[PDB]
Amino acid sequence: WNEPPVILSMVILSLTFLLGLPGNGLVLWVAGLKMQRTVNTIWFLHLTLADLLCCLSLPFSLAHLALQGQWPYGRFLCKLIPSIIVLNMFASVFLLTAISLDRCLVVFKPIWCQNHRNVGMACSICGCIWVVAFVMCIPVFVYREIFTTDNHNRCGYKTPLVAITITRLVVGFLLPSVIMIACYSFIVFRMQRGRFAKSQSKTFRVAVVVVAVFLVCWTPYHIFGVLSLLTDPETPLGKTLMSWDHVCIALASANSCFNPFLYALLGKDFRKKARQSI
Amino acid sequence: DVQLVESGGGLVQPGGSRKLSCSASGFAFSSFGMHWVRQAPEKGLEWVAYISSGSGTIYYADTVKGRFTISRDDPKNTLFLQMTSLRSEDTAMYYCVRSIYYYGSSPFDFWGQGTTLTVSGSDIVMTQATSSVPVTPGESVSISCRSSKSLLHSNGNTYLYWFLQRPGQSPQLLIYRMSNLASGVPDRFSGSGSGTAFTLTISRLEAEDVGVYYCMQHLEYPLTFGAGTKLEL
Amino acid sequence: SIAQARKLVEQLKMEANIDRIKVSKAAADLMAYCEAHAKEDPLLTPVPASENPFR
Amino acid sequence: YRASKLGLAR
Amino acid sequence: SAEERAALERSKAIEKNLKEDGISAAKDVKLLLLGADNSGKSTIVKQMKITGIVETHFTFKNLHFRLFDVGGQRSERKKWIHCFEDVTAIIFCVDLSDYMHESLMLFDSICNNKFFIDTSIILFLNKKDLFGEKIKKSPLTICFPEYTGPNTYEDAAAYIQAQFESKNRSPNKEIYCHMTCATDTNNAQVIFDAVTDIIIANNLRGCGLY
Amino acid sequence: LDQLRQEAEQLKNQIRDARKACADATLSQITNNIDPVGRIQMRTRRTLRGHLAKIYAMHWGTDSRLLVSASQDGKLIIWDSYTTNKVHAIPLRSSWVMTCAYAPSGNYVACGGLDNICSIYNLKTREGNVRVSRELAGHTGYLSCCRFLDDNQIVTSSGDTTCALWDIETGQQTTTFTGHTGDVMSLSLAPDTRLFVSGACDASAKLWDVREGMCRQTFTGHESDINAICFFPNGNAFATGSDDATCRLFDLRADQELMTYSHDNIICGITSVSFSKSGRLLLAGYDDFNCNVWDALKADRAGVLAGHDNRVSCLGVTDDGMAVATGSWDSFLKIWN
Repeated sequence: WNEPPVILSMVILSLTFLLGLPGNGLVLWVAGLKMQRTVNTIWFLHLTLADLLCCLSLPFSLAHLALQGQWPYGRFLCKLIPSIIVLNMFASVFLLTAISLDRCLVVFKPIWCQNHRNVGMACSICGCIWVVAFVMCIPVFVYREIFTTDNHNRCGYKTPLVAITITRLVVGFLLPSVIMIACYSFIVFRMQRGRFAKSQSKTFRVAVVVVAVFLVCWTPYHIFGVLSLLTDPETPLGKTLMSWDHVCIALASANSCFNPFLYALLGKDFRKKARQSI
Repeated sequence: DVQLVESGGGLVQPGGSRKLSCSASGFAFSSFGMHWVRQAPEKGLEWVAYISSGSGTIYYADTVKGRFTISRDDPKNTLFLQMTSLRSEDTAMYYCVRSIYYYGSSPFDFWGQGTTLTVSGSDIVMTQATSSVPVTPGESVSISCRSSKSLLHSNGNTYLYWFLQRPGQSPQLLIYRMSNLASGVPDRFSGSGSGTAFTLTISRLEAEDVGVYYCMQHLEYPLTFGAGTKLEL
Repeated sequence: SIAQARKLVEQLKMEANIDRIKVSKAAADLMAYCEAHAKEDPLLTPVPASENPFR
Repeated sequence: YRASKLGLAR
Repeated sequence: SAEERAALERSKAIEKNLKEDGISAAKDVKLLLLGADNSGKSTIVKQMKITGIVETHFTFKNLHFRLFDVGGQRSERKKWIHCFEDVTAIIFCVDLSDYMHESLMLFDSICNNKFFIDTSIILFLNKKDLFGEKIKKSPLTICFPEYTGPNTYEDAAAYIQAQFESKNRSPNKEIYCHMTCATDTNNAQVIFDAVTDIIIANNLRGCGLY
Repeated sequence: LDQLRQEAEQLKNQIRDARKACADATLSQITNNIDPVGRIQMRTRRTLRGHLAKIYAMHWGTDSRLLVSASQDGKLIIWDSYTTNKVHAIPLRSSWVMTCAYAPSGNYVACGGLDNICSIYNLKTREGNVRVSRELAGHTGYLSCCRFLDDNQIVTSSGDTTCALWDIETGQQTTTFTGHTGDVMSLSLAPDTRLFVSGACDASAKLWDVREGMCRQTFTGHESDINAICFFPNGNAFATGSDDATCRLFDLRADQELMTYSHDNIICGITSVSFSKSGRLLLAGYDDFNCNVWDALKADRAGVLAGHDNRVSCLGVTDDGMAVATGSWDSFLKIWN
């Protein structure tokens, strides 16, 4: 393939693989075997698991874009692989959002965290997060299927699509995004005060980078959906959007390769243990 | 004062049902496992049911299971054995016995007084040739005990237990895991043998040691008891 | 005041009067013990996994 | 009609 | 497995007891009480209500404190201070009933100890009224000859606060000075507010956001 | 008074001169021809994922299978080392435990710390549960180490500059040992239990007779707190481990150090000392999160039991010599073989 958009897309995702697989492998190693299962660590553990699943599945996206047609694997194979990808992705997203909510709760309600915020609670909420992600990606499992589309069968599928895509958009974009903005705004605000005033700079840098990377990674992926409900393919803008869709997927996955560095190794303990284990 | 008192047994009709109970005191009932040991009026012991500490694991024999159920009332320290559809074979007395398992523990170390009762195949089996033995004070005797499968397990333990049911009394544990003297047992008992053949010696016998001796495997449930040795003075 | 120094000097006296042996002999005794028991020390020399309880 | 070549992950 | 199969269940059961006990114990806000001899440690312990160590457990506004007083140890602190890591804060009595330099030495050692670089030192300047009284006849310069200022309560209390604050050579950690006349019930509320701020800070550390 | 100061100086110098005469050689010389022990690359055979807080002590039963572990969590846990099964978990009266001992019979466990009392536990009371058989109050400071001689007699070392022998049956201080000028942080009884040595933060270790009470030998090699002490398996030598980053092999009959262990890559203090059964290995523990297996004769570091994430508080070789277990502030006990 020689189309500008796809030849960019393959580079950025193969990179996403190169950064992520060692990144999520290192972080999963550290957090699941090299470090205690404490609450501050369990969020990162589940997050790197989702991120590593996304990285492991990404080579399917690389091959798929490379051929730009047909489908090597089975019908159930395509019914799963996409679903596993989106599960990993939105599980990462919701774990980012739960990390933000925990970071907010320990500042907004310190005494209540001192009492009730324990590994049992955290693991239960992680279970709920995986449950909601799994429910949000069974609507692809139920309809993602094979198609002819060439001399060789290629996997693809097409009210119903609106009902799934807008729901996914809302729950994966507005809810996590607004919750992150609110939580980090509150954490920066409470940083105005007492011993925290010196650290507004650090807190704001972290808040804005961890939210900005999320935003740039995910905003294209979400906005192209509402654009696809605004306009059709087989149009200049339409064909444009469906060609840059691969770059959109590349960015959505790139979030997954950023996440280890941006959350786990953004914390001193995970940095120390990764250095102490590599 | 370790104490363990069964109750609830009495005359009942063929095909009837009953509830037995055992009330513990003087020991941490919650941490011990509990056993019930059947004994027909003129026969040897039979293992009835086992209720683990924390009630997680519960076991039953083939002649009991499907008709019995048991439970521990942990806070009152009373174990309950529920029995239904009693046949004449259930005419037995039922002892209550505590156990606890950890490296160096002595299962079956204490027995209740026994609640009487009346009604108006691939597993390990064991035998004793010494069904009767004439003995005298100052003599020495050796009850002989065998099994169908070796009681020596790969971890190095041999799970043979020796009990003495003195006339009228309740069974007292003498030797556990085929070498170890249970607490309070005089120095003059000893366990021996390995594999499938076992023997226990009574040195310098006394009239206080008279009674019927029982040999039990603990290698795997059901814990089959031996027919016993009627050591008679 | 006095009794503490008295105890110190008494301990020093009783230690000074203690018998002693040359360092060479004691070091040789440690060597001899280690050589004699060199076989039965599963840490000084490995124990095979077929035998080891911690295998 | 609108299916197109999705890059997976959708 | 024959009957070690049951020893396994015992091991798992008491492991579960360990887990529950650890969770229960983690909630308690551990606090270490320090200060020179008779410097009012006992008095706050008493006002907050409820031999080598005397834990004073009490609960305030849903938050269970465990105020460990170690004054009975006439032994080298460095050999057992490491037991008191992860005390959510040090609560440090200063007796302004009289002079105090021993108290500065103790504070300097405590806040600069390698074990407590992350541990905030809540610092109660107690017996404020008696300090005001003695200031009226005995100047603060009897304690600090370098003290160049107007000998008055409002100035001396802030000077003492600044002295103790200045021993914090690591900017990583806070000091929470609060005056007390040893005749007030707000003291436990003060400890609560300082402890909640410290909990916020120490949670944000673990999140890596701070 | 001053006459006693002169007497003390001259008697100490007499001891020093007598040892200067006894210093005809040194172990480092005579052992030169003996072969290197090779690379002792032990492996962690089990990790006891029990305690949830700093492990401060662990001790081996004479059966060489059960190890008791004590933690700041306020728990004394009995470990089946061959399976890592927990068999007892004993909630203490005080969370601030700093020592732990297993009676040689396997009947009793001893415990203590900042509570200033030693708690004796009966593992085989007929009621089943582990009840406190006696609490040995009487130290004016934290009980730093405990060691049984048998089910009744027990020796203790405490922060208040003393070691004391008790009757665990009745609770009296049968005899008390005094002469330390600092905290007696360490304790080891001879293999025959007829006498014991204790290392004190006065930078010295002292030899005590359990029957006579006399302090007939004193050893003064270190320049720091002697965090650890351990008899050589023959009972005629013992290893002293200090915060000064040096383990030192003293000899009872030689009356001072045979050889001093050190390497300058190490700056952390020693937290434990433990010979292997042959007496050829010294598995000393360090605050650097690692234990270094010293060749006890050639004085050469011959291997490292690295793998803990925090300081190792205790190390102990099984009485049969099969394995060495080390405990650490990382809350894990590792079984090395």
